[PDB]
Amino acid sequence: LSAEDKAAVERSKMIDRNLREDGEKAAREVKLLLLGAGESGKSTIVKQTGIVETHFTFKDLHFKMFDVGAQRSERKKWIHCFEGVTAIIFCVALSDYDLVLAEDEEMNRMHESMKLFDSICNNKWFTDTSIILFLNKKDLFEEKIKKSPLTICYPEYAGSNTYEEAAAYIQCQFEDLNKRKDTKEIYTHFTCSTDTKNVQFVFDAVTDVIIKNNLKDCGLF
Amino acid sequence: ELDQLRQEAEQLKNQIRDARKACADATLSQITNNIDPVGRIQMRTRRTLRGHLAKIYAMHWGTDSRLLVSASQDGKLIIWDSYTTNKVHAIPLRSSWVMTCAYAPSGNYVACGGLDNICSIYNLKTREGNVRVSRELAGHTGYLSCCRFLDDNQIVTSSGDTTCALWDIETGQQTTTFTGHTGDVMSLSLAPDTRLFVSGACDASAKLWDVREGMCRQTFTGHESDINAICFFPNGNAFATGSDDATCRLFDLRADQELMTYSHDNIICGITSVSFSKSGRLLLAGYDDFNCNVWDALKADRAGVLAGHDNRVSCLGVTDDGMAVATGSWDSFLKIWN
Amino acid sequence: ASIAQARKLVEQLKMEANIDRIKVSKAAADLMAYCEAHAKEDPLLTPVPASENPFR
Amino acid sequence: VQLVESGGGLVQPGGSRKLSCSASGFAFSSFGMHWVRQAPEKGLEWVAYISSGSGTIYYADTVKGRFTISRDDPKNTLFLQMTSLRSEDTAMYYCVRSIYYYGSSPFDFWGQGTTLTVSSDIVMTQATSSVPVTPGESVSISCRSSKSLLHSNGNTYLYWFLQRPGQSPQLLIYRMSNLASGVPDRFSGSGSGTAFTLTISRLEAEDVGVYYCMQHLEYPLTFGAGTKLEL
Amino acid sequence: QDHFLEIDKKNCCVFRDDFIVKVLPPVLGLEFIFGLLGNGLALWIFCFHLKSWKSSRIFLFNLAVADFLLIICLPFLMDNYVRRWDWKFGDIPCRLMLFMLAMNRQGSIIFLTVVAVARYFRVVHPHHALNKISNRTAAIISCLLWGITIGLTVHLLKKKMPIQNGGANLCSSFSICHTFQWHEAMFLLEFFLPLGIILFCSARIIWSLRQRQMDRHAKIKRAITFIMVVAIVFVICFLPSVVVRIRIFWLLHTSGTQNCEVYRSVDLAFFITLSFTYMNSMLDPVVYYFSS
Ligand SMILES: O=C(O)c1n[nH]c2c1C[C@H]1C[C@@H]21
Repeated sequence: LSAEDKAAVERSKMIDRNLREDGEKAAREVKLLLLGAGESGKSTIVKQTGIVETHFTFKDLHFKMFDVGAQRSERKKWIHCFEGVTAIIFCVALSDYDLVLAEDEEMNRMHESMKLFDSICNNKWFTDTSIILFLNKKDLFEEKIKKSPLTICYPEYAGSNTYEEAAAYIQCQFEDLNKRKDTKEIYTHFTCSTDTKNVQFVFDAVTDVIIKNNLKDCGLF
Repeated sequence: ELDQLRQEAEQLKNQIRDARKACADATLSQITNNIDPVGRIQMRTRRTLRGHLAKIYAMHWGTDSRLLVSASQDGKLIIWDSYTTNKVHAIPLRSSWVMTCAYAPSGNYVACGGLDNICSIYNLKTREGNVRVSRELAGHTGYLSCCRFLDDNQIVTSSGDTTCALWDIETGQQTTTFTGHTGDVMSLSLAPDTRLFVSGACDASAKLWDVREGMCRQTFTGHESDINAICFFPNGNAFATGSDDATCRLFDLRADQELMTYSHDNIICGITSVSFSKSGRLLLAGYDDFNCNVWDALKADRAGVLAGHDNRVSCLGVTDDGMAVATGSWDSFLKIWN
Repeated sequence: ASIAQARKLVEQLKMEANIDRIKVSKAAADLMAYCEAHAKEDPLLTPVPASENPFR
Repeated sequence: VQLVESGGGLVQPGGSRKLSCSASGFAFSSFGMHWVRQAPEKGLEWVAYISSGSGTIYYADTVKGRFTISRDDPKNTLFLQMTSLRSEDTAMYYCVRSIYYYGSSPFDFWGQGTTLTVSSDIVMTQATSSVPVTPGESVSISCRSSKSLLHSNGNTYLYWFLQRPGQSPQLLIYRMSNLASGVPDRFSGSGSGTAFTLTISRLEAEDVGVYYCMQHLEYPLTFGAGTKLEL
Repeated sequence: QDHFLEIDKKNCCVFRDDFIVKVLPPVLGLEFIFGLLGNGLALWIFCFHLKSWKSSRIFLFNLAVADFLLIICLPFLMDNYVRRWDWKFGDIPCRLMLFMLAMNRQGSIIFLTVVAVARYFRVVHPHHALNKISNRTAAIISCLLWGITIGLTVHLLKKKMPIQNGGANLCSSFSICHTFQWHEAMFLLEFFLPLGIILFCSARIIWSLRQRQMDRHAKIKRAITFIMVVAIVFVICFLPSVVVRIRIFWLLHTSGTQNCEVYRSVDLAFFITLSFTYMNSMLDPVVYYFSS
């Protein structure tokens, strides 16, 4: 080797050191993929031209959030990029019952939200990821079920026109769409406009998934 | 009326079909029944470069057959030297989501893009010694699937929305826009004479476009599902495409129909990358079952298999001098075979 | 928003209708001739001796 | 792309000195540095080399132990330190930037340098010491090496520098065949092992001075005596 | 009748009973057979069936290697036990057997403790960087632990020739002698302190898994069962020898060393209890390949 070749080798070694340091820094960051029925509750969850990223931190942990609601293309040709995400956040509005035909075709928002959830939580790539499903419209729901019963959908009985069993039925009907009840879990938290404990719930879910992954890695789970 | 126009369109499609049938006499597999087979060919891994720390999406050989560029799942655009394995450059990207790369024939520029929706043009030879963002081309509505260099001032991009664009570098404006597709355009290839180019989309049809005129010349169909990789023959009169049907197809430009189908019963996974060898006797196809197959371009028998990867092959290329073939897969490593 | 797309499709089909075509056998023979005329300069087809192989 | 020097002047034997180089306009952390000395009436000779990241440090055979050179990256400064100052070093010093990778052009930019006054190895031969010339002609200059500089990797290692009157030198031809940046296409170079020729065609003004041929096969760097062109 | 083999200013009793030869060789052979195939299968599976090597795999591989060494080195011991304490291999094999046995025991216990502490740091401190250390740190830690155990047990390798009583031969560092040496602390502390570490780690893991309300999933209850099983096996394997040795020390400092017959009931059983220790080896992979 000549002097120039040796200097090139040293340059490669320095670049390798920098790359390894950057990778080690980036390894200690958990990833959340955010999905919702357009403008349903995502803006509130973010409040506290392609995809948009958020970089909030909480309690000595760095969080990275991707919002991809602005794609409007074939989602099956780019979903595999998100195979390694720590968790998926799903936003569903509880006021979506009635208010039918929001989409151009004649169907309720709730059925299309269910279709999106079934597409995401039974996908081939997401065979080992959990969901932190939020329910966004908690206090419009009370007034809506006061003025109008649950008739436009759910032919089965809703019990009565009180918030308790209505929300219970909605949560039960969403939580059983998945088929692999052992490899993944759903958290089903409710939220309101003035609630200030959402990040704590996300932290608890992320810690649970991290613990499960660590147990599975050491050949004990 | 609309019904009358639709009926006329159907009649015109039938006219195209019968013209294509009339133009055909025999099959390419029939004619090449007296040429000696290539037999068995055995490449081996001469180098292995292991600098990346995530999945590798794109790669492109330089014009000097000595340099490589690779894009990972981070701010990681690495420019390697193949002969001595030392890595020349490391470029940090603003957006970690990338799906395409290209090397200019002048050796001065590199293009990147992906889900970030804009195409970034980087210059390599500058006084300050670093690598700077030369240009940030904007205007697409969907993700970029492939980008190529026409020259140091013309760049052609294919996006998720059913469009293709030919740009200008000094002023970031679309000099020409091609809109003929119904489905996401996934692959783009350029001709040796830099006058025509082929685009492959998600609707199982390959379209041949004129670079200067700005209008389509021919449309080919036949694939069962979406096509992901298209490569030109070195002659410029034929091209082969790969799809998710576990089939590759070789069409000809002048006859305007398909010529060969490469498929076997054992393989059922899709094809992610396709490239040709010099003199056009071999066809290298990267499959989704962690392999990379080599087919004889004149007769459909299968030659040796390049099996050295632990994950799906995502890109593969052949140098301009035909020496070695470089394959990059979803595992961080990429290999060079000779 | 109903007649424009139909008119565009029909005129594109009309433009693609009148493209001159050749026999498949001639194209096949041309491909065979090109393949045979560049055999000696394809390093992958025939093993190049390791004296001048850049990768060693 | 601006390098400045300071600290020179008049010294007495046995003293110590601190020569400073300040850089502005480029990426210091990726560029290695050289210190090269020029006698008041003689040719060039190398002093020291520091690589990127402060990993490899090389001194000349006549400076080792005495001289100590370091650099500070965040402040972008390059220090050289003089101990046991003697009468053989009364000369003017230059700092040179250099980067080493495939296709690089080392010895690209040269600072002005500063003056200091007090009170085996491959030998390069320059054939001539003076050649009168007139505009519109072609000139060939020959430089000879004791041993072949053609390495086994097919790469040759010779760099041509040009020193105009009252101006720091600039790169003309690197690796015996490659034209530098910002230089006209008139210049060319050729030759073979142990024989090198620099050819200038269609001479014009602003082309008088001295020309130097430098080897880069192995340390320490060795230059030539110096060839001049006069009108 | 004296039974009074006295060496090196130590009055020691060495007993030659029939029941030792009656009972030990068969269980030794069974342990030999079971241990070698199982340990090797893990070593083979580890060598040729693992695509990637994480830290935990390396830490278990080290224990597998130690167990393999033990099953390699037992046949000299069983041959010795066959001949009613009649050594024939020589002084070098005697010293080698002693050092191999001590090294196996120390390394097995140390690596069990390391696995337990790693599991604790995974379950109770889920975000600590210790779970993300590179394989280089694993190799360094393994080398350091091997170094400390070798350095601490190297005392026995300057062993005097197999000692002869009559025509019989005795190669054993466990002889009931008046003045203790550094060896006995290596048998008491080695069991006492890892017990504390293991118990602390397992109890904290169970606490932090129950308080977090994670036991609903079946795999977590399986993990809890395995965590309890490991400590149960360790205790039931290494307790009887320690309690017998404590009883020996009790007689030694109470009655004194005058009449060897008093020890007839306790010396014999001691060796039997020591056999229990070897069982731990043949149980080390069986648990850790059953968790999957
Ligand atoms: O296992 C040991 O370390 C050891 N040391 N001495 C003796 C043994 C086993 C029994 C023969 C006698």
